[PDB]
Amino acid sequence: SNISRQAYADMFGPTVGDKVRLADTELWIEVEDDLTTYGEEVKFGGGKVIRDGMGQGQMLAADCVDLVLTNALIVDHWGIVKADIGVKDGRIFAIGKAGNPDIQPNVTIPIGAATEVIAAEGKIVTAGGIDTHIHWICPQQAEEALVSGVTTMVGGGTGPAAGTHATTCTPGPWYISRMLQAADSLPVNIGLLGKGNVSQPDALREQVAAGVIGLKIHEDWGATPAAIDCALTVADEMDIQVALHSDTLNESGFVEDTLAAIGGRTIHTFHTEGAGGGHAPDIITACAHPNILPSSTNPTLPYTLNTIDEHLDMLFAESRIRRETIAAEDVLHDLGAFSLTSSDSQAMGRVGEVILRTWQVAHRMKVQRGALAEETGDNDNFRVKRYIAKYTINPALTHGIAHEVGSIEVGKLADLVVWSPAFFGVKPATVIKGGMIAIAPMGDINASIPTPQPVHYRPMFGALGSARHHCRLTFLSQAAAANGVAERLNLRSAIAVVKGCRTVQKADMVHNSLQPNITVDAQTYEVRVDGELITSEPADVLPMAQRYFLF
Amino acid sequence: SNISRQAYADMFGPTVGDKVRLADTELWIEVEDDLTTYGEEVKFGGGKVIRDGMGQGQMLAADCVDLVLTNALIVDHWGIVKADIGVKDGRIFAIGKAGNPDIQPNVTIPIGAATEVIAAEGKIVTAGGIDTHIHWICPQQAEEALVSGVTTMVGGGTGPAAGTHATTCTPGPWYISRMLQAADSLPVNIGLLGKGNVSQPDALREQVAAGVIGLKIHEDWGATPAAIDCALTVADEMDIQVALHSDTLNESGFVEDTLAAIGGRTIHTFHTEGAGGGHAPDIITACAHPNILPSSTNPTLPYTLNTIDEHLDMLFAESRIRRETIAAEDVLHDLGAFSLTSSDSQAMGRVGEVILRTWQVAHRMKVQRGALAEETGDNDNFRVKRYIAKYTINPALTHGIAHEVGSIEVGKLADLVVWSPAFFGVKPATVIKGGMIAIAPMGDINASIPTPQPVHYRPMFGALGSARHHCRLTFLSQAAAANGVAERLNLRSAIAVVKGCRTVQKADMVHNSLQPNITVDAQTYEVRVDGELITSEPADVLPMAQRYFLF
Amino acid sequence: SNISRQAYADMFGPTVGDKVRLADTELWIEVEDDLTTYGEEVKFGGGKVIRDGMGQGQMLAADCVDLVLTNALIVDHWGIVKADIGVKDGRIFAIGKAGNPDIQPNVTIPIGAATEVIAAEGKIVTAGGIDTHIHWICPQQAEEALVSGVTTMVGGGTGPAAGTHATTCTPGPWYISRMLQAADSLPVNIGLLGKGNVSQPDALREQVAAGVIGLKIHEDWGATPAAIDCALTVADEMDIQVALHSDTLNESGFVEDTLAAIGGRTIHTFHTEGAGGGHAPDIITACAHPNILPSSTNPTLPYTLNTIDEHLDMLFAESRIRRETIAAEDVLHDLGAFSLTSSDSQAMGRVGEVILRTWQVAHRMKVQRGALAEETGDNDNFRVKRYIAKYTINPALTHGIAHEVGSIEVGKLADLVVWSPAFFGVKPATVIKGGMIAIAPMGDINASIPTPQPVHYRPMFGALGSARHHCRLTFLSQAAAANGVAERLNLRSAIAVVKGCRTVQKADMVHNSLQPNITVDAQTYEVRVDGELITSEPADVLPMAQRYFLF
Amino acid sequence: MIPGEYHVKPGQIALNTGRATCRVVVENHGDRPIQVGSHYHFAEVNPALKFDRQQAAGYRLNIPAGTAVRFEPGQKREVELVAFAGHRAVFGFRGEVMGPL
Amino acid sequence: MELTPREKDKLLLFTAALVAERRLARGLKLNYPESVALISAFIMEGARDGKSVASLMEEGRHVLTREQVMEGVPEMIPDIQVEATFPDGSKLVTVHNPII
Amino acid sequence: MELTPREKDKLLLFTAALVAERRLARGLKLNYPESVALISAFIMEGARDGKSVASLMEEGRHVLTREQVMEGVPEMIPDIQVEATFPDGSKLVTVHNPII
Ligand code: NI
Ligand code: NI
Ligand code: NI
Ligand code: NI
Ligand code: NI
Ligand code: NI
Repeated sequence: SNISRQAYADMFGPTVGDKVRLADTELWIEVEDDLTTYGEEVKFGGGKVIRDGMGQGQMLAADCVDLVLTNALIVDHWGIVKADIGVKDGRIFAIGKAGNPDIQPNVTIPIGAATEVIAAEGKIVTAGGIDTHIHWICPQQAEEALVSGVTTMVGGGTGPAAGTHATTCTPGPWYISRMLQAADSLPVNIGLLGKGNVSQPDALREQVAAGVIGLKIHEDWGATPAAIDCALTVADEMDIQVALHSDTLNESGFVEDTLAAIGGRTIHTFHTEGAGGGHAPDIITACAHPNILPSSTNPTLPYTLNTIDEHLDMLFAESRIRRETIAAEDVLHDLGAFSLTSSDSQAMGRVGEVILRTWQVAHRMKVQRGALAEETGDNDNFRVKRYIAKYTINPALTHGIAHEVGSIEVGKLADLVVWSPAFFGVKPATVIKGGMIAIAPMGDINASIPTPQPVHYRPMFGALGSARHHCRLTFLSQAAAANGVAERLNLRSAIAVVKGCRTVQKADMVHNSLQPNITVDAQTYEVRVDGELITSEPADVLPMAQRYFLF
Repeated sequence: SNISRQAYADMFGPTVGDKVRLADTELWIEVEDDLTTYGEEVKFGGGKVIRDGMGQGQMLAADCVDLVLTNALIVDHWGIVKADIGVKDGRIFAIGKAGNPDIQPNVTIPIGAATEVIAAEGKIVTAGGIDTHIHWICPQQAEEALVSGVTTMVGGGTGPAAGTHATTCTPGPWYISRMLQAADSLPVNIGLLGKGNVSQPDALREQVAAGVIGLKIHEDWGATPAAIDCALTVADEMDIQVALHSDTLNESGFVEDTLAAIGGRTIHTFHTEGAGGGHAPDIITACAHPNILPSSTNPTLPYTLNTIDEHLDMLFAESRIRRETIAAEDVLHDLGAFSLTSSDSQAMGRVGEVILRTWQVAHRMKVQRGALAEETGDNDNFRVKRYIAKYTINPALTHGIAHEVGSIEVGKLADLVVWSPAFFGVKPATVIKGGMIAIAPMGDINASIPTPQPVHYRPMFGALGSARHHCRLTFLSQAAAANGVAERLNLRSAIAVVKGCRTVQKADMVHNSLQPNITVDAQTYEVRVDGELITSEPADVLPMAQRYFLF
Repeated sequence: SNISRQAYADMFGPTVGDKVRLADTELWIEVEDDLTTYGEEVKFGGGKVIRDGMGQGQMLAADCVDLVLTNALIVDHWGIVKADIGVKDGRIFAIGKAGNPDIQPNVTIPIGAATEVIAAEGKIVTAGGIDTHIHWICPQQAEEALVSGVTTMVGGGTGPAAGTHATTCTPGPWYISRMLQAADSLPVNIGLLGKGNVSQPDALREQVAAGVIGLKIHEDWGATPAAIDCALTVADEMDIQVALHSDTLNESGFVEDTLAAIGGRTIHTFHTEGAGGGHAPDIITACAHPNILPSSTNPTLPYTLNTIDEHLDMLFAESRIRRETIAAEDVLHDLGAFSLTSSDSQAMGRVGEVILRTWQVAHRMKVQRGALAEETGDNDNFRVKRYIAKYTINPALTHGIAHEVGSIEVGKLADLVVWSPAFFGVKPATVIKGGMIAIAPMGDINASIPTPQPVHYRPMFGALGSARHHCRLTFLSQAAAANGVAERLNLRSAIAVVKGCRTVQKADMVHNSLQPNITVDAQTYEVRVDGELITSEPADVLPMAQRYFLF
Repeated sequence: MIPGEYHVKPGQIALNTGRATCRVVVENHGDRPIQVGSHYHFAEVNPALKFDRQQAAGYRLNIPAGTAVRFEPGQKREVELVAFAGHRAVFGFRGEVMGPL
Repeated sequence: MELTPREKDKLLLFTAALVAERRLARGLKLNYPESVALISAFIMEGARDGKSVASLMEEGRHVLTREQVMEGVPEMIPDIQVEATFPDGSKLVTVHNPII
Repeated sequence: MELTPREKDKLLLFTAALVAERRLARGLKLNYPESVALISAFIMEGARDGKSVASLMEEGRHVLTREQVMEGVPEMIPDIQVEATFPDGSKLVTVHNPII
């Protein structure tokens, strides 16, 4: 028959042409495509479609998916589309049209007796976030990050020890082994970074062979040209990534000297703006180079009225904390000069605010600069794709794990986050790890239904014992995998190997490959791109803040 | 010498002829027998009986029990008796007289150096409850149920997913495997139900072979005659049970059509009254058949003043929620026409109120109808045996696990619940799983004694890691057991196989085998048995409620 | 150059000659020695010493330590010294001078790329405490004890069962096996005690062969001469320790009879003062014998104004609770007649107050009696060494585990506790188990730094799954180890065997070997040593109390 | 009464005693500030600092361990250096020695 | 604050007593948990004030009367015990038959 | 409400401050945990009101004085830090030497 567009949106979620506001921001997304056949949408419930002989077929488990997310509005780097998502063996099987081929047309995701259903109509589904700047100061950070929508955590540490408070380093084989073992207990994918500050290659090779997927060079252990060169040489031979927190003191040289030591080799620069560490006051100029993958830590995102005040006492400090570079950073993100966002957990960063802050920056940039040159249509679709890429696919590419996670594409691990539009980026409706729900809001356990108060995040079956091990990944270096580290340490979780860390360059960062001709005035700290001044205004009030949090 | 009866009751608990009030209800139990020899009761403590050469003998571990519950008042389907309970190798060894044969007479439960003691004088001991209607919406349900006195949970689900919110189904081999693995982490015995709604037998056989001990047929997946017939055929060949939530919409036929599809084969009908689902408005007539094992879910138990109001908004609804059938249900339970009680956890049922509500119904029925025709003596002993059977032995028989759990009989798993009479059915004093205390009320951890405030339920050693695995059971189908599923999934808990699910009939339900000639008026919804109207009055106030709970 | 002593103390902690107040007590310690080379102290941070080529060398993991605690003020039985502590393979590697031999002098603890750092300047570091009187009433006791600074717990129990409420006994092979399995889940080292009350040797040998490292003789199971003799005979042949709670009732004989039954064989007497159990009213005279290792439980430590009142109702009682012996006990500890302190957890003792109460007694004794005869200098160094030995090395020696734990000496397990001086003995800054931080105060998980409120103790990586197993020890008897109990029960933690329990005597107790000629007046209960009356005054206010606790 | 208070005895501590020292005038010719740590091989500091690098060979700053000296742009000052000890083998920094001396 | 597990556990007791306190204020007859919580919290504050164990054992029997609680409640509470940090350390207070 | 772990953690801080608040009201000299809890909760409410970080850093030093706390307490608290959701997001407030 016929149905009005409003009633349709209420029943199956929005379709082509409809717009949706992201939380309480000024960002609006427009459905670009819908993979359904109007009248053949699958809906679950009493008297609904997914029932024997109807939307559910007669196929054996091998010929149908284990889980189907129905009528989902996908927001990913490649598109904002309406479709059904099929999950099989813990991985993304297909994005298409679900149902039973016996009676329905265009079915690409077969639903059978072995299929569970998650009703996603009216919800936005995204890939799980990836935070590559974790300080393993405490294990509680994993739950905090998972609840925020982050499913992969890369970093280093051994607990609340001085070395870890300051740097993302898991020093040596013993601590590396202990932390790989502890990782089986956490509900997120994990990869470790070792201490890269040494001028003897073998001391680095040992760490890589022990299990680290990268080496952190931090100024607290000495970010000298000699150490930098040594770490990059080993990284080049073992296919692992190097993360850098440069010499803020300009002790061994200036930024140009560090860049010279790097010598065109691939490297991930942490908090490239500088407040979180780096050559004072021009480490930000690194985003102009093709071999530099630049990220920001979150406390400076976005520039607000209280920013400078808190940062100064949080931290010579006046040379590290600069209003000029802090304001420019937001714009550089908007232009695609900075490609990643991360936390820097409990070491000048907030572990549960990587996603939230990325969207606040997008909001503030839309409000101040308007539409991007790339925008098409009367929506913010391109800006949304540019920003979601900063905490999903780009971090995955930078660390060589994009073959496993980072986006909603077939064959990748099914790490998905379901969001109600009113709470997008703030409080997820469901967080799925490897095909199982791992954490979600849950009401009264004794209630007649799952919705009565109090509703708060509680661990689900995907976070329990052996089910957890089967739904999470521990990333290892190719050398560790070959040496049988997993068998030796008796690791219980699924294992994944990193690869392609040396070949990624700025041009590979999705929607964020700009290499601006940027300069920083040594005296005034003013940032200029092509001679023009880059700056912005501090926000007095931000979305995704006081309307959602109890404290 | 001689001792007065009151002083005796105060020291060793009540004996033959004494009566005890169950919590704050009007139900009174009378001790029917006492297995002791007056003067030879075993008591533990300074200068007491259980000491070397006295109440404790010289035998080796193999010749004595590991645990003895002294002076327990047993309340079970077979009797209300005073006795000592011996536990050995995690199972019930004997119900008799404990002590040392070297100096004491009639000792049947030898106490030696290897024997631990739980003082049960003044306490009521019962078997652990069995809830066969669990929706695995969240893992927190297990602790809630355990604290209430339920030690075995049968149901299906994968977490907070739409399919599970509505049905007790763990769809397919993948989710079944994942949930069997997750089960090792929970402190209760667990058996899973698969999705039985399919018209292709092989899709069902796969699920049974994967590990499910039953198949749930739910209307949301299509409770059609074809699907029903298919599930029963597979159940008949694989010795597993089928649970049914029929076609409320009368879409494929009426209740008589569903009954015709069943064709005399054994089946467990969920929420047989109808409010929780089923042919509107006469699914309740199923309790008249010999092959139907009928149970009730708990929100309708018992009929109170607020019942209809909450149910209507909790839920065409006016055809499902009927005052007539809701009032009749309480009476049908009192007559033994309905044989089981269950929750329907977080899907129109309260996981921590299966036991509590069963006793509230008994109370309300005594108050309204008086003594049962079967009662003997001036006590409520028979009504108590009839009702305790509804959540212990009957659910065990219905699902083929009565050889392992369900009652206090020798050889069965030692899942026991100790209750102080004032808190019977509300808040247990100790919950024992497989011979070890798994959860119990515990005061200040730093206190000089375990009793100072605040006292609240906390997990004990029986709920920890490997001790837990040794004290809980994961039930498998005979096919899964033979296929080596436990070894393949590397399950750590003890394994038990279900059997005898096809041969149980209404006549086998302990104290609840009535097959009434019951009718339901299609227009008025009035329930009549032999032409007489069955009804009851709604309670304004119930026992086991505001006197015990903080909220 | 030169630096003033105050600025030096502020930067690297105090040095030789400086004094530090312990918490809010009147006890002052003076640094006796400093193992550094002034100007070569290692400090971690931006622009500091521990950096590549500087304080950090080029050696491979095998040639450097995994962890270094810098500038620690060690307080142990052997000295109060300033030094760097090196930890390798989970054990204490060296106490000396850390750094890089390439550029620094006198380096004994090499720091390399594989080295993590804990900044201990301004902190006091001690060995982890050892509580040998644990009633395993609930598993929550482990966290409570760990947070207080206790890392090894020896005791017995099966949970909240009558036998365990009263005695530290894990009865028989079944419960022993179950508890050894449960132990893998707890973050503290654990050893179990079996029920020693039997007159048949084989019933005891079975328990030892099952895994217990000792046998508890408790009056509730019959502390008769026959049982005592039997337990000691088995202890003598299997190299395990016996703990005694004697016959308070004087039923089988008086204290001299029990002593006669012991016959000069080694034995640990629990709560030797008597309030917690023992021959009324002279069990305290046992501290005069060479084969008796005497300990106190903590509720009577120290004697305060509310002591008698609470004890009387906490508990013929008037013969057990005596002001005379309670007052004398504090003095006997000060003189070294009593050698250990313990809790008697939740059975007339506080699990989180063993350390705290030991220091309160020391404070009260200094205030009342002044300097000890052994004191040298204007400090309380000797009294501090005498008291710290009561809950560290002495309990380790008494139970045959001093080869693994008990003090900060090379080769021993790295169980260390870091304390800020203002909170010494009350609230630790970091608790390290086997080389990894297991629990520590932790602020807001989402904060930009780890210090924002609320700050409360939270489990760290050393308390998680497999990392925990690698950092804790389960103590077994030599027989259990040989019988393959660990392999049979599939225990995951590191295993250690007890030895030398039969050869320790009062003369071996560090700084607490006094054998006084003590007498107790049968009528007045007055305690006299060499005819002189031993007594003290009750405190109205104590340090380490209301200034630190919220409740 | 102040919980955990120190009672530091008055006086001073002599640092790096018995070791060769030398004074060097250093001038920052760069446009950005430079800060040098106590144990950094002075001869390999940031190239913008102009001084007799030959004299600073095998030396570090004679200042309390862990502290540093800052040089604002254009700043000129005399610093005291103290010789490295141990094996006197330098590895790291700008990679100029990478061996003994 | 560096709150230990026991301090946090007592926060639970305090909050339970806040619930009871407001209900007594409304004029309701308290139930079992509310009664235990209210009297227990009273004792803890007593210890914070520096009252002796002996005094609290007596004062605790005068917080609630039989007419302020539901039927059967007094008999469900033969005694109430709680520990708190007194000026002289942790002490156990036992109030026998607190409600009459 | 969908309370995240951090929101629930702050509920603990709030409740600890309720304890302190009632004790200060009775006229007691606050101890270490009570003092930290009281000042911390004051700041969180300040942020809810929309006050700036700069203002709270100052106001926080005037919540408790040396005469309202036990001896040694001011020296045990060199600074107090807490984060809360300001109108412009989460910000850290550090109050140096809050008690004088
Ligand atoms: Ni950094
Ligand atoms: Ni960082
Ligand atoms: Ni149903
Ligand atoms: Ni249901
Ligand atoms: Ni004892
Ligand atoms: Ni004891």
